[PDB]
Amino acid sequence: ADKELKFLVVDDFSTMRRIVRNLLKELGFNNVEEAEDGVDALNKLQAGGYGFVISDWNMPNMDGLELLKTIRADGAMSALPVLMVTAEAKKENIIAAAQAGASGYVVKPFTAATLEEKLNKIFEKLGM
Amino acid sequence: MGDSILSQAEIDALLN
Ligand code: BEF
Ligand SMILES: [Mg+2]
Repeated sequence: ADKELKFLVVDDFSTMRRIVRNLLKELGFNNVEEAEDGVDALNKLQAGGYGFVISDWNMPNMDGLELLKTIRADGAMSALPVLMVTAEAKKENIIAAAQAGASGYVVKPFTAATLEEKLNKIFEKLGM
Repeated sequence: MGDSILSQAEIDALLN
C-alpha cells in the first residue's frame, strides 16, 4: 500500500493503540489517527480521507461490531478495510464479525508478525 | 458448559 495511506486505530484503552501505531510506524505508515470508541471513530471517518480502520471490539458508546456494521452500510465507507484486533475470541462472535464483513481478525495479545501478516494480505487486495 | 473459543489459526480460516 501507499505509505501515506491514512489509518484510524480504535480502542477504548491507549495500550492497543500505541502498540498498533508503533507497528504501523515500523512498516512505514506514519499517517495514523486514533479514536476511543465507535461513535468517536465515526466522527473522524465522516471527516473523510481515511483508507484503513483497525479497531477493538469491547468499547462503550458503540462497540466494534456495531462500528463495522455502520461502516459497511455507509455509502461513503462501505468498502473501507476494517481489521478487528480484540481480546474477543468466542466462536459466535468470530462468526458474527465475519458475517458482518470484517476484513480480518486478530486476537489480543498478538505478535508483531501476526499483525504485519494480516495487514499485508489486506493490502494486497487493495492493489487487486 | 464451557465457551467455544477459537484459536488464531481457526480464526484465520474464515477471516484472514
Ligand atoms: F476490548 Be477489545 F475487544 F479487546
Ligand atoms: Mg482489474
